[PDB]
Amino acid sequence: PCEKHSCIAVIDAGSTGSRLHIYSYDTDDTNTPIHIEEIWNKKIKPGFASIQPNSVTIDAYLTMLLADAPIHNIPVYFYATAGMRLLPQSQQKKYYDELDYWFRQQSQWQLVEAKTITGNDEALFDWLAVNYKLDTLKSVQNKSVGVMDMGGASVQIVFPMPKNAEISKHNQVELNIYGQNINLYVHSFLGLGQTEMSHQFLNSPSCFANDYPLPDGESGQGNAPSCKEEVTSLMNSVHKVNQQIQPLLALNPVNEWYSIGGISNLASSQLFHFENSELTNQSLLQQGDNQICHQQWDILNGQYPDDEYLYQYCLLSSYYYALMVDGYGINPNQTIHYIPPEQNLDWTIGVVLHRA
Amino acid sequence: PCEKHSCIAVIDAGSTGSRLHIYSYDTDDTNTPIHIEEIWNKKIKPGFASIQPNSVTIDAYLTMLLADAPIHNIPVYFYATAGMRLLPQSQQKKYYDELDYWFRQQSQWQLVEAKTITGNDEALFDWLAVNYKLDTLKSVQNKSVGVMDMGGASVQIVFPMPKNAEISKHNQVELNIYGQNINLYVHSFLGLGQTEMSHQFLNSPSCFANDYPLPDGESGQGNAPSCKEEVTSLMNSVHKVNQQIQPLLALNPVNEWYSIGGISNLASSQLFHFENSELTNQSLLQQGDNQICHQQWDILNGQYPDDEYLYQYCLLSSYYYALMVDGYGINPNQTIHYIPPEQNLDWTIGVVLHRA
Ligand SMILES: [Cl-]
Ligand SMILES: [Cl-]
Ligand SMILES: [Cl-]
Ligand SMILES: [Cl-]
Ligand SMILES: [Mg+2]
Ligand SMILES: [Mg+2]
Ligand SMILES: [Mg+2]
Ligand SMILES: [Mg+2]
Ligand SMILES: [Mg+2]
Repeated sequence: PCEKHSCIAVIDAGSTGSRLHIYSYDTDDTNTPIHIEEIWNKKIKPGFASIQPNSVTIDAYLTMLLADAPIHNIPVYFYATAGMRLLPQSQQKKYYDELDYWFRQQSQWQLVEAKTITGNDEALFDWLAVNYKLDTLKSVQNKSVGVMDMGGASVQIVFPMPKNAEISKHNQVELNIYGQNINLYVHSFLGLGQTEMSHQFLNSPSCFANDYPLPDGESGQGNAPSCKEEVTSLMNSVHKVNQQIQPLLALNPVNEWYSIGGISNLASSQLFHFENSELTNQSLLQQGDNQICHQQWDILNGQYPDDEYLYQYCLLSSYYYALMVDGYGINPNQTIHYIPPEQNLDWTIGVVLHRA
Repeated sequence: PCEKHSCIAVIDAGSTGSRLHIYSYDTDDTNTPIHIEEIWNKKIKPGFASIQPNSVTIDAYLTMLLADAPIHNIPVYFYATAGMRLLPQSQQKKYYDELDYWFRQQSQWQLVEAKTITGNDEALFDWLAVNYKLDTLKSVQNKSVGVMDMGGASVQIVFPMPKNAEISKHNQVELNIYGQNINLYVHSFLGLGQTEMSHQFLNSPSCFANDYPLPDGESGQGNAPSCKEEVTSLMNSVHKVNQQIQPLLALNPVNEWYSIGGISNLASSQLFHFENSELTNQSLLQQGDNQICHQQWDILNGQYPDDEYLYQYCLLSSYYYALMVDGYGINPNQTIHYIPPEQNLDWTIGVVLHRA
């Protein structure tokens, strides 16, 4: 495989574990990768930012992740995401000093870069991965495509926008893909991913099914519009989502939205009814409110006893609506396409396109 | 030691690790423990809620924590706190089924109870521990004593309040200590502990020193009143702190406040000037704003290069003021006593008093 084509390894060191992807590819006459295929992968737990940063621990982790890979003497990018961004910087440096030493002691792997990427860099890769799979990159479009990543610890949004001198340079990227210049607005909200954000709402009765036992001893008394208003306060007062995103998106409309991350998991539940791997926010909120928020929990749990995430779906439906409608300003009747787990569309494909 | 006196073991299974405390005590003629002394302790990492819940992992963790203890055939309470409260309940059950089996297979340890305690139960123990050490329990007081725990994942507040039929039963406790009936209001806010809450503010420039490098690439531009207003939005809109606490505290005034948890760490920094192991909120906010928020970061870090927490002290000073003044409604000129690490005052003493 790496005899007849180019190969590259990308490690996604995420909040709950690290995922190695090895890709083969060819390069076309615009100096852009084509024919990108995943030829091997490996996942390890727990997250890199949760292990002790010393040589024995890092050696055992990187050995577990890399030792069995079938191929040798290829470039590697090690990119940590939001879990590492949460750590103080002085603590991050301990990991990277150990990791840099480990890669210098061997030869199977040619380390190009090991770093914590910003959420803006992650948003760029998210947009390239989705558009590669949609086959919208090889041609000038005349339809704006926007991507949202609904991640566990951060969320990303990215969409085409001409260069704007009045906007931070860190929220704008310029790249040329398949011969065409592209300008994207990028943004990430650290802490607004579903797992991290959930930690603020666990004792909010509006966000759980009726009679769900909250950790403080109180009972759920669900109401999606109430839970949404709570979540919208965190989004707009702390993260300033609407103030930053909504005016820009209004002037740079997106014709199609695609979302990666947690929405398919929710949308695929037997409790929801969505078709065409898409949803509208109005439908999402109505179905969460009727089927989970105002539902008696014991009866619901009895009908779906093995779905370990079902209890969060009043909060999650409210939260997705708060982010997309109240934060980004998307119309509640706009279609959002979501991409399933069972597509194995991974943001690391964007690293291949931009950096290989 | 356990030959001449009673003994009891309390395990604090907290967010970042578990701490075993073995106490000796005697019992007075009111059936209340006296002479409570810690005769052994043991700390292990990481947090119980972060390890895999299977028999090999739990056996290795509990062995590491308990095997070396000097004494045998004593009652044990295993109490997990906010880190376990964050986990879904179905996941918590896996831990407790393994733990219950492990204790049934041996005899050094007589397990009384293993559970996740609510933040309300934790607040009760916090108040008893502080008042035991202040020697205010053995006598009827005529001065109301309030306690705040500024924890890593939740915060607690507790103060005397007569029984009120209009208030949740879960936020009120009744107990008799040294022959005297006590009625306390208790409350906990899960997610508002300093570590968990910080995860929402890391890209907020008002909360960091000038030019501090935020994870998204932007620079700190500190301003304590701005960072405080951000934190107050999360406290009052999501957690509803002021709506719940402020009216009750206004009608049930506290004459002395004591705080356990993170404030001593901050207040003890060479950058702050506090005397008498106490502070006022007005002074805390002014000193954070002048010494950290509006301070040039590179120069500050150069003068205090080994203080790994200093970078957070604009956020932390703002956050403590937001919680105490904007959330609980405490006057900015009111003295708050804080108890240092170097007192080893631990909330588990409250378990001895209430349950031994
Ligand atoms: Cl709680
Ligand atoms: Cl419905
Ligand atoms: Cl970021
Ligand atoms: Cl000052
Ligand atoms: Mg090439
Ligand atoms: Mg190029
Ligand atoms: Mg965490
Ligand atoms: Mg007794
Ligand atoms: Mg008694």
